[PDB]
Amino acid sequence: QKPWWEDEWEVPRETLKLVERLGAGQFGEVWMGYYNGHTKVAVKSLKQGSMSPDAFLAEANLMKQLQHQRLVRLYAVVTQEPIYIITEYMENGSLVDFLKTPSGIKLTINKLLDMAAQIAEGMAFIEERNYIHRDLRAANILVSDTLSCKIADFGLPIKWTAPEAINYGTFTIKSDVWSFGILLTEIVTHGRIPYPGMTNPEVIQNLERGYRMVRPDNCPEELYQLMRLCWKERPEDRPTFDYLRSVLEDFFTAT
Ligand SMILES: Cc1ccc(C(=O)Nc2cccc(C(F)(F)F)c2)cc1C(=O)Nc1cnc(Nc2ccc(N3CCN(C)CC3)cc2)nc1
Repeated sequence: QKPWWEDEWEVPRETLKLVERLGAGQFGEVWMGYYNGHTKVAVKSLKQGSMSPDAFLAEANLMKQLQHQRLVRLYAVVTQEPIYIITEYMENGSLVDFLKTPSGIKLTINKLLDMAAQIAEGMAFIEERNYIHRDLRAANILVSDTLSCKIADFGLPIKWTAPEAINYGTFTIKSDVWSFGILLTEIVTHGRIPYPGMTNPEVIQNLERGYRMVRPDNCPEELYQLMRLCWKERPEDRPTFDYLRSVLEDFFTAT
């Protein structure tokens, strides 16, 4: 029988030690730290007054119903200001930064296809739970020390957003699929920004004409055609993540 002013997932702040700022800003910060000394953790702290504690904590509640090996795992929370949200710590950071390290740069197309499927796997779970990511991109993907991936969302722009979402604010798992198509270009180009040298309005005009992003450099034609499916006009025509994972796995087992 815990006290009413504490969450079921509460832990005393004293069990945590914040060691390194991973990122800061708007509604608070993110720190790499330790739980009870031996366990590495990630900690999101709320900037007092930046937003409502309940609003902040709603994210964790959402993560409580979304536990899976391919998604960042919620560890606990501290519900007395400053409010914290604690999750597992992924050693290699964000996929976008990792792909540019001496290691990442050297990853083969086989390894990249692997990771792509992995992400597709996490999205399939998200899909089965009737959830909607809304911001699926390499910046929201975490890499572990064993080079495995996990979907995340750091609460942070056209280039990844599908037309109906941009134009009607209608986000669904289908718009996530479109965003995945784009994420796929980030993977194969080792982190390069999609639509090289194009502004947002340019991208917008191109998409309206029916043009899609130019084949990224060194991109397997088979991979490009899969991306094409993610970018179909009608949301209902884009594939499911299980299908995507299914194909990627085949490309991966053929390399
Ligand atoms: C505290 C927190 C709290 C929540 C989350 C998170 O997803 N939330 C989420 C919310 C809704 C839905 C979902 C989803 F997508 F799962 F469905 C996720 C993430 C964190 C959260 O922030 N977790 C986190 C941060 N960094 C790392 N590792 C990590 C990250 C970056 C870097 N680097 C490399 C070195 N550079 C010097 C700087 C950055 C090094 C390690 N590992 C884990």
